[PDB]
Amino acid sequence: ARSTNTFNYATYHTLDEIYDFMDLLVAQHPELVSKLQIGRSYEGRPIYVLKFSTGGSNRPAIWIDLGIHSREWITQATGVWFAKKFTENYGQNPSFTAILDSMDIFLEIVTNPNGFAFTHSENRLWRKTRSVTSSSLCVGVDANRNWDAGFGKAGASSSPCSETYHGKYANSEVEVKSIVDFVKNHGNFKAFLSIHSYSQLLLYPYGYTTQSIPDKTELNQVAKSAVAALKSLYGTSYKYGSIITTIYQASGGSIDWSYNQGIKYSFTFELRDTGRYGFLLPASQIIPTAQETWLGVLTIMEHTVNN
Ligand SMILES: NS(=O)(=O)N[C@@H](Cc1ccccc1)C(=O)O
Ligand SMILES: [Zn+2]
Repeated sequence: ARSTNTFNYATYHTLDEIYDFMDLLVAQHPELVSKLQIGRSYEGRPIYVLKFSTGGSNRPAIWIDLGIHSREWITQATGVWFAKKFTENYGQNPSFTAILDSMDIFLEIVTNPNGFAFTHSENRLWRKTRSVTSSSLCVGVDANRNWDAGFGKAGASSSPCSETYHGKYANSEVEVKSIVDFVKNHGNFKAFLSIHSYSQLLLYPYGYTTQSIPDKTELNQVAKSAVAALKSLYGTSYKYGSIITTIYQASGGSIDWSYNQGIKYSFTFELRDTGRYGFLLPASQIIPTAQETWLGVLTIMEHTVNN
């Protein structure tokens, strides 16, 4: 509570505790991390992004977002751990140090604030945002079906009450448009990673079309390598491939959008587990999950800095 060194990484936290955590981290490592507000959620909560940088002018960057689907608590928890990990490994780990000396990292721990708060107060399994639709009593949009990539096509629902409702139009959700604007304004992102749970998968584009991306071979080899590194810690087995061939057809997904923007290294991680606990993964698995997931993300970052 007092410093990031006394913060309990082995338990799930509320929105306010995570937000306070951000201010403690920035105050402890002002020369490495800064807090940016890229917008406000539907219910007015600020949307924060942590920027890790050793300097430079608009250096190529890595984007990482967690919790777009609020009920996937393991993601926001892994995000908090990542933030701390960055500050601890810079100057200690040769590989990660090399990356931060040439690239910036943007981390969005709570991509869907309103949904997260709701999972703490009313429905632990809430998935969508909390926006209100005109002609319906149902609330929320699936933020991972709201991006401008095959928007409205098969793999999403036009029903406001559906768990996979895509919304009135692409980027209708302020939580999504805030990211879209920031990334387009930045113009120099080289990697885009969106974290989810569960089922243990590493996926690349596309989800809305059966068409194969032109960088299929390279991304597949990168995924294979990332999966091998992640498995080395506790033996956690991951499967990998394109969204549509590995899990199911899904339209309006974020990495399909990022890839079509020219960001070649676009991947989505579906963390632990495989169904035993699902979204209600025990707090005792937070650290081990984050630790192994780190090796997988580091692997992708390494390939990016050199390519
Ligand atoms: N967390 S999940 O169980 O919702 N699965 C994800 C899979 C997914 C990930 C990235 C783009 C399209 C689809 C989903 O948004 O449906
Ligand atoms: Zn999800």
